[PDB]
Amino acid sequence: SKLIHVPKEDNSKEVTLDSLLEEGVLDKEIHKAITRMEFPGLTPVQQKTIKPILSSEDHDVIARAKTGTGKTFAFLIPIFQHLINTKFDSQYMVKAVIVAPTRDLALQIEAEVKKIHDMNYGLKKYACVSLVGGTDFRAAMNKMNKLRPNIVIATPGRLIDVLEKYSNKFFRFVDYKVLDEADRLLEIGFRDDLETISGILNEKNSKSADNIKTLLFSATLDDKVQKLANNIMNKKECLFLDTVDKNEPEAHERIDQSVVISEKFANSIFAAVEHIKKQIKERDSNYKAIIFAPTVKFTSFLCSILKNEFKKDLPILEFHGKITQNKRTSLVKRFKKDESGILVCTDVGARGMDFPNVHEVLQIGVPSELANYIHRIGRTARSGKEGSSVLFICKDELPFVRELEDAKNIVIAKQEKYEPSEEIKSEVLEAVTEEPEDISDIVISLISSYRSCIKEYRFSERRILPEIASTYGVLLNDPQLKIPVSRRFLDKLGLSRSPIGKAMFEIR
RNA sequence: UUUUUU
Ligand SMILES: Nc1ncnc2c1ncn2[C@@H]1O[C@H](COP(=O)(O)OP(=O)(O)NP(=O)(O)O)[C@@H](O)[C@H]1O
Ligand SMILES: [Mg+2]
Repeated sequence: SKLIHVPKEDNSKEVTLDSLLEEGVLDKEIHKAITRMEFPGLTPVQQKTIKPILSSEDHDVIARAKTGTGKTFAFLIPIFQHLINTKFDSQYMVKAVIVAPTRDLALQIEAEVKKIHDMNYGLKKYACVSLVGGTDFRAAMNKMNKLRPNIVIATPGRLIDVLEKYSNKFFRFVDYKVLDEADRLLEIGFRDDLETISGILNEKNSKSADNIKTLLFSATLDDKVQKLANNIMNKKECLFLDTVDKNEPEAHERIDQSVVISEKFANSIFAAVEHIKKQIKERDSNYKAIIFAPTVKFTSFLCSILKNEFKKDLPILEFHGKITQNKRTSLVKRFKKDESGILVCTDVGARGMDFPNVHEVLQIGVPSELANYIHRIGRTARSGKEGSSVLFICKDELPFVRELEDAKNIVIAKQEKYEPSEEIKSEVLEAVTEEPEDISDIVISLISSYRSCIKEYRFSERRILPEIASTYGVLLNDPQLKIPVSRRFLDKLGLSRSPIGKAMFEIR
């Protein structure tokens, strides 16, 4: 194929809903829906993508725009227009398939489609069904059958599951497929799923294998992502529509970034607590924050510490892949509505989730991938609002911060050191009710986590892994102590002849 | 180890 760049222009003539209506691009019914939301105007990415997506040209579209700047409606608006344009054809059939990397993000995109319905009841005829894991499969299919949706929103696993059994019934007339958070959906462990999805939709399509037009959206995207998307893009040319300069960092400039550097990984726990205590005092409990952690087990632990310190001041919500899907959904609903509170999560909540008026994003440790730094802090400072972020790390994670500068051109101006008082250590540790076995599970999860990103973030394995393991002794308040392990376990990790493993583990 | 059908 061939890539057509369309970079960020200086004084490009503003595009509005009114202008698009008069031009023939938008029908009155979708113009009225969006107009009724009382937005000041269309965001830059919306201004840039709406007509090119709807255009009669035979192209795929790639779009980059910063966090919180309205990518969702950037694709929903033209999708609706396409359904109106073709209202008399295959009306009981799926014409647009939107795919997301998490269930909660798919369900949020569905809720945004519902907001379009709620603003113009005349658009309800273009029905929508979400197909995501952790929901009753049969009930969703009853919904497919009852509503005969034109729009499907899905996570990959559940979509493949459905496609293998019912692609002929609902999916032989798909015109558009959208990968939101496209870069994530083309990493290893999603790429093969997307290629299966793409191959099934293409083989089943009633006009041809190259009918489907593909749209990719992310805050983090380059030309290299078009290469990764090669087996799933049908068209002869690809528009790259960019609202961010070539060199400009992908992080949203309105975010006030800082990093707090400790000598030990565990000390980031105490720094975080002192930070939150201070923000609750200074803001008189009017504090809405999200705090990210590396693993499910440490997220749970972190939540217990924060409930013991702060449950009296603020609700504390625990959000990760092992929370049941019903509770994930209810807590997302609550946290979107609430004025204050602390959401404690893994990267399940790093991308896409739109929680209005979060004041701060806090990170304890590193994200699951470089890019997810940009997405994490992007949970704040959304839709014109302000926001700040704090990264709590230890000295041995500093090469992560240098990689942000080298790879993504992100330079964090505010940087300071931290050392915990014995008073804060005692306060936090004495209310830890986890058993030694539990602390071991927790720290072990962090070792596996850090080990998997050593190369990506240029860590010194010899320094970072022993530091992470020594968390165990910090938390049991004896820092001579090593994690008690068996020989057959240490052989499984491949460290039985390593000095690095000798410094982390005791063979009890 | 983060997500992602069952
Ligand atoms: N034209 C607009 N004017 C003002 N607000 C808008 C507009 N379009 C969308 N929004 C709001 O902006 C918020 C963020 O939109 P969203 O589509 O989630 O951003 P995004 O670019 O997908 N962010 P991310 O997924 O984190 O990269 C939502 O609460 C929308 O209601
Ligand atoms: Mg988004």
